[PDB]
Amino acid sequence: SMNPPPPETSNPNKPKRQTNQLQYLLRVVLKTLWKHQFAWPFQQPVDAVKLNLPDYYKIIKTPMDMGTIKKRLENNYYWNAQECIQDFNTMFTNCYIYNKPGDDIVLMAEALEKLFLQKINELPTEE
Ligand SMILES: Cc1nnc2n1-c1ccc(Cl)cc1C(c1ccccc1)=NC2
Repeated sequence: SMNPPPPETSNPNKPKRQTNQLQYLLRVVLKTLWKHQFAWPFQQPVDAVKLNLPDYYKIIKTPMDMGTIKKRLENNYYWNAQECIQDFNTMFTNCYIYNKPGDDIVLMAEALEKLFLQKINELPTEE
């Protein structure tokens, strides 16, 4: 069995910014989710080999995880907040696509996503 390469977290020719919204996404949104008791399955790419999920990357073609997001934020990979918001949403959606309602991992994603939504509700106006 084989995992795909992870999502990129470095691309020197991609234009980059550090906006106040991006800073909030790191200091508030990412930090809040990362410390949560349910963060651990989301803190790195899905290891389909170790988890014995050989169909995961047959079904999930746009993988995303908070490890990747954390690196992207810390390494100023993004141009805007929407890019990062999309990554979080891709992570949650993938979980729901792959798994079944009421599965433990879905309950975990839902708890994290509730917090995500509460924090992005107060994304600051771009300064
Ligand atoms: C994210 C994600 N999306 N689907 C899966 N995951 C996981 C990723 C990493 C780990 Cl260690 C477990 C799971 C688990 C998992 C299952 C029950 C409780 C905790 C994690 N399920 C497969």
